[PDB]
Amino acid sequence: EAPAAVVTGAAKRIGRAIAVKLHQTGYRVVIHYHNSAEAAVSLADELNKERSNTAVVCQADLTNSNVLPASCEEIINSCFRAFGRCDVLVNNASAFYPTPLVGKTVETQVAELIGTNAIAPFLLTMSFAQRQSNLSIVNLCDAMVDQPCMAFSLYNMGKHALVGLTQSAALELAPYGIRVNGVAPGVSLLPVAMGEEEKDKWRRKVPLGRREASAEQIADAVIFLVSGSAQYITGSIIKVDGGLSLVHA
Amino acid sequence: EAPAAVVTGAAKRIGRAIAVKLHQTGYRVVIHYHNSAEAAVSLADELNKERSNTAVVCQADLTNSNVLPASCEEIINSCFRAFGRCDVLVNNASAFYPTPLVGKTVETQVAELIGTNAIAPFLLTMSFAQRQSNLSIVNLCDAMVDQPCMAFSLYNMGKHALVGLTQSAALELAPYGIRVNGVAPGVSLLPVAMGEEEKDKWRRKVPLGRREASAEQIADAVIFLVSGSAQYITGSIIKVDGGLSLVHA
Amino acid sequence: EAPAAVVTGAAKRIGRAIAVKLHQTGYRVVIHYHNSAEAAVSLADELNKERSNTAVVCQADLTNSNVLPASCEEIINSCFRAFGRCDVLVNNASAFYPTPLVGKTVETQVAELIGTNAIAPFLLTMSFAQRQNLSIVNLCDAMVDQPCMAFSLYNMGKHALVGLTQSAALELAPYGIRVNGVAPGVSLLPVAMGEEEKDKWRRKVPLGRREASAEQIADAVIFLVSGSAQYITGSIIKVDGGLSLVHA
Amino acid sequence: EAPAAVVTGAAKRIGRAIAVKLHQTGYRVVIHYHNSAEAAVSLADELNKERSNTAVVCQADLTNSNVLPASCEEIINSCFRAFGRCDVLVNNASAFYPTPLVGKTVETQVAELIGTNAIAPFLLTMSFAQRQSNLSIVNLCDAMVDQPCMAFSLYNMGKHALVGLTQSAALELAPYGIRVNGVAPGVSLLPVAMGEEEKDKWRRKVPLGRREASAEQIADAVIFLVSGSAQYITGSIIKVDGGLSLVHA
Ligand SMILES: NC(=O)c1ccc[n+]([C@@H]2O[C@H](COP(=O)([O-])OP(=O)(O)OC[C@H]3O[C@@H](n4cnc5c(N)ncnc54)[C@H](OP(=O)(O)O)[C@@H]3O)[C@@H](O)[C@H]2O)c1
Ligand SMILES: NC(=O)c1ccc[n+]([C@@H]2O[C@H](COP(=O)([O-])OP(=O)(O)OC[C@H]3O[C@@H](n4cnc5c(N)ncnc54)[C@H](OP(=O)(O)O)[C@@H]3O)[C@@H](O)[C@H]2O)c1
Ligand SMILES: NC(=O)c1ccc[n+]([C@@H]2O[C@H](COP(=O)([O-])OP(=O)(O)OC[C@H]3O[C@@H](n4cnc5c(N)ncnc54)[C@H](OP(=O)(O)O)[C@@H]3O)[C@@H](O)[C@H]2O)c1
Ligand SMILES: NC(=O)c1ccc[n+]([C@@H]2O[C@H](COP(=O)([O-])OP(=O)(O)OC[C@H]3O[C@@H](n4cnc5c(N)ncnc54)[C@H](OP(=O)(O)O)[C@@H]3O)[C@@H](O)[C@H]2O)c1
Ligand SMILES: Nc1nc2[nH]cnc2c(=S)[nH]1
Ligand SMILES: Nc1nc2[nH]cnc2c(=S)[nH]1
Ligand SMILES: Nc1nc2[nH]cnc2c(=S)[nH]1
Ligand SMILES: Nc1nc2[nH]cnc2c(=S)[nH]1
Repeated sequence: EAPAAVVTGAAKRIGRAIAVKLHQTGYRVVIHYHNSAEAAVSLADELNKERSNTAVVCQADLTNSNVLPASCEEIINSCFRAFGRCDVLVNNASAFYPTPLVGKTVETQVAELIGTNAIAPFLLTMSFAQRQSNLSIVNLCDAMVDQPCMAFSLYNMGKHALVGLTQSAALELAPYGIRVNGVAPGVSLLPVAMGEEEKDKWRRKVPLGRREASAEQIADAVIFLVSGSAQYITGSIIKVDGGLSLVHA
Repeated sequence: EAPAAVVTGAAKRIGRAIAVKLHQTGYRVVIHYHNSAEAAVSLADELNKERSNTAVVCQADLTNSNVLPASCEEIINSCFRAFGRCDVLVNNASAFYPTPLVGKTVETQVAELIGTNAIAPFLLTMSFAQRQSNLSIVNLCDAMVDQPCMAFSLYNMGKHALVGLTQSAALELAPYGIRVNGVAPGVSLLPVAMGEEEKDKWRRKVPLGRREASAEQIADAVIFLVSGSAQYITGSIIKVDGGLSLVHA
Repeated sequence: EAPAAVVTGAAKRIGRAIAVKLHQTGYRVVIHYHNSAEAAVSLADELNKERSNTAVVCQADLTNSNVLPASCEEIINSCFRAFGRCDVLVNNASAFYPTPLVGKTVETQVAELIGTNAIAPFLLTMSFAQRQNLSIVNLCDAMVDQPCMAFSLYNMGKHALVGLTQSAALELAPYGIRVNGVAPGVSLLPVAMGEEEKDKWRRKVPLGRREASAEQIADAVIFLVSGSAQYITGSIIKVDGGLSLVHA
Repeated sequence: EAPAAVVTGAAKRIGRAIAVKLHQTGYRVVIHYHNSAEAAVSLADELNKERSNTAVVCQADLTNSNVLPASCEEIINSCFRAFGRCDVLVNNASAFYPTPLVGKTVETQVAELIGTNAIAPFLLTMSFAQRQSNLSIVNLCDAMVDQPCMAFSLYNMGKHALVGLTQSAALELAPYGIRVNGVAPGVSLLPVAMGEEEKDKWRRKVPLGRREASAEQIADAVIFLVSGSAQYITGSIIKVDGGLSLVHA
């Protein structure tokens, strides 16, 4: 029997690259998505034509609410229903937009930015562990958490909380043989709404090649951490940033 | 006129010591409380005996909810109402209890531990900044954030988010002349519920005198950070832990 | 042709496992040693039996001195003479013993602990870069911010090594040279240590209540030098079973 | 009886401001210097004019060598000889210049940069402890230690080692009642050699005021750490950087 993975926000960009690479390594995959239904089903279709019955999709909003615990439970339940086991969880889904200290209500901004980036990872980790060999969780963090973008306080709060979860969950789930680690991109795939001039500005900041990480490069680090080559690694966060975090103002 | 400070959770323990020390330094103070009305008024009475009309109380639940933004705005407004200005915000209020990965609903535990420790500070910070000299904010963090207590994941996530708020707000509010810093206790006043045996276990681990920090030692670092002696300091977190965070397992 | 790696302190324990795994991946290797000549040679012979003319040894003291820069240049040069290239440097060699604040002279303790852990790595890095998937991997310590009592000079050396990893990552990135670290917590315990003392350390590790094998540390080194790590520089990977997360 | 302090590299700039402020607070001071003999003697004279017999000078090269331990022992001995006690050590002296990886020999550069910034502090700390109230040591570190200047590898190594010393010594000397802490400037007094246009380049990076720290602002943080307001603080490093270390590339 092949092992099974849940990947959150897996329809496009980095989450798709992680899902694809896990599938190429021999995992069966749950492609979680929120709004990108067409891209999700398209991806599932490509993977299933490579190996029959190895990919399913699963829709869920990961905004904080009183029903979020049930949604996260159902995500993990979908992996067990499709494949009979759940070996790996990748917490990739993330809301990302500014929240100036000095449109959506603030309560909605808190719910989305802290829900997607921190509370849903926590609830999915709870559900994953309570349902349970090489078991692991990988959280997508941010290499620039201590050198944050101006006006992104709530996003930064969420990613710092995710670092805390990674460490707290590593410590508490170690007795159960569940490893918990992080992968911290610097600049990888730039925002679609970003103009080429702004993208180039960011690219020229990166010491190693003056270019962003490919989605495959991020996925490589995730694959290492779930592999038997990382069997003693837990509570670690691997920066995949081309040196960006090392560059002063 | 005298500057004014808001201290959250100021009725007892560390928040009380901070309020008293700010008052002794010449601040007028807003003593915020949730459940400890008797104790908040007792402190206010003691401070007003020393200087008439220099201490007022303010009630608010700081749990995350649809009304938390309004409650945070009214805490800040109460300082302006009473004293005509607000120079210092101290984010001290904090829920603290375990939340095992493997009684209150989990959605309530999220609301209290992430609301009090992180979301309320963010909303109080926004309100403080919007309503604006030596302006500063001090957040009460935790020196043991990277070596967390077993089964305290939501608490640890909240304190990590508070570190992120401290840094993000320091950056964004620097152009307004508002400094943002933290004080990180290790073991100070032990939980009232804790047994005397476990209390002594924790005391014995501390390199500097095998004892906990008094509330007044924590308050001393807060006084420094809001003073004219700290006018170039922002985004910094001062550990006050007697070396505890340096001690290996 | 095949790439080439220099591994310092490679005769035994962790450095030996790193050299073996690099060789198994297809690297030719320079096995550096200080005092362990018989172990270094027996490793070289074992590897050459697998593939002819793929392993050589190189003796050098890495203690700080006036001759240290020349010694470090000769180690790098030995890789070029043997194999015509040098793609990977692993800074593994390390002196480790207490230096309380309150029969070696203190100047000798300084020379050995700061030399091996920090100054030699810097000099080897300089020589490596000046001679040019190129990368350097430094062996750090996961417990650098929760140090053993009375190991001030050792801890200083290891912190300096973190600094070198970051500074060199930044400076050599334009030449395509990546610089990273692997940080063990408790791996192979000292040879003389009694099992009852070994057990006090093993019991502290959340993931399996055991120390890392040398092979597990080598696994992280192999990842960092591979094509799967080609955007990774200035990063330090903890391989510690969660030990650094455990409070007093 | 007045306590006594040793300040290394105290003839000029930040070390001088530290010596003056300690003196103003009531300390007798040893003014260590290397080349700046006229400035050291000028400072001792000003301080002695204010309170007789409260300042002496001590010349010493702090480059690494087989005689450095003797030199460090002598600096501490000079304090006991003049004042009969030594309560405070401030490790401020520092070489600072680039050492690119790709007319001083590299041997000399290692000696100077690692000697002054790290080995001399270690040996001074040893002598101080062995010759032994509010005893404490303050190391001058660097807020940019993780975002270093290009081509400053040896300097950066020295400062990283000083962080390690601060933490190791705090742990080991706690049982003797000796506290060990750090103060980490960002941009303070800029290099004398640096041109006006570069200086302006750095000033414009600082979020809080777009200016460098005064020497007196750095000294204020040292004063706090040696005071009775910091009796439970050990192994802590206070950044005094106006937010500089928070700014991304
Ligand atoms: N891209 C970078 O340069 C970079 C840099 C640093 C860190 N990271 C981290 O790496 C990860 C992947 O980055 P990325 O750029 O690929 O991410 P992204 O495109 O910005 O977002 C990934 C997915 O998150 C899902 N999502 C957003 N809001 C949601 C909600 N309320 N409920 C459920 N799902 C929601 C979306 O799914 P749908 O499309 O189906 O709606 C989206 O496709 C993230 O965790 C990110 O923070 C990325
Ligand atoms: N004590 C330590 O050893 C230690 C260690 C590390 C960090 N810290 C940090 O230092 C700060 C003070 O510590 P402490 O021990 O004095 O705190 P505490 O006694 O645990 O809590 C202080 C106050 O927080 C308020 N609070 C709790 N839940 C609230 C809610 N839902 N809404 C509004 N207010 C609420 C309470 O006010 P009412 O009583 O009025 O209800 C309480 O008295 C905290 O931020 C803590 O995390 C303390
Ligand atoms: N073992 C652990 O639990 C652990 C934990 C944290 C970090 N680390 C790090 O991981 C690396 C490997 O650890 P390890 O336990 O395998 O190391 P080790 O056995 O203590 O030493 C490795 C080798 O260092 C060489 N060495 C010592 N002094 C030298 C000198 N003056 N000049 C040149 N070489 C010298 C020795 O070579 P010869 O035998 O040829 O004399 C020795 O075999 C080290 O960097 C260490 O600090 C290990
Ligand atoms: N200035 C900044 O923006 C900044 C930023 C970050 C950190 N810092 C740190 O804060 C501290 C003070 O900074 P600063 O700019 O005032 O320092 P500095 O002027 O560059 O150096 C201070 C003194 O160090 C002494 N020194 C240099 N080489 C020596 C040697 N071989 N032996 C003995 N003493 C030697 C010199 O004494 P003599 O003149 O008597 O020869 C010099 O006056 C330093 O540790 C520095 O690294 C400063
Ligand atoms: N979710 C998300 N997070 C980020 N952090 C830095 N860039 C991003 C993008 S484009 N998306
Ligand atoms: N609010 C709060 N936070 C803490 N962190 C460590 N101990 C505590 C206590 S007793 N209260
Ligand atoms: N060289 C060396 N370094 C270490 N760090 C922790 N343990 C060790 C050992 S046994 N050797
Ligand atoms: N010693 C010394 N150290 C520094 N770090 C940043 N600037 C300096 C200067 S000007 N001198």
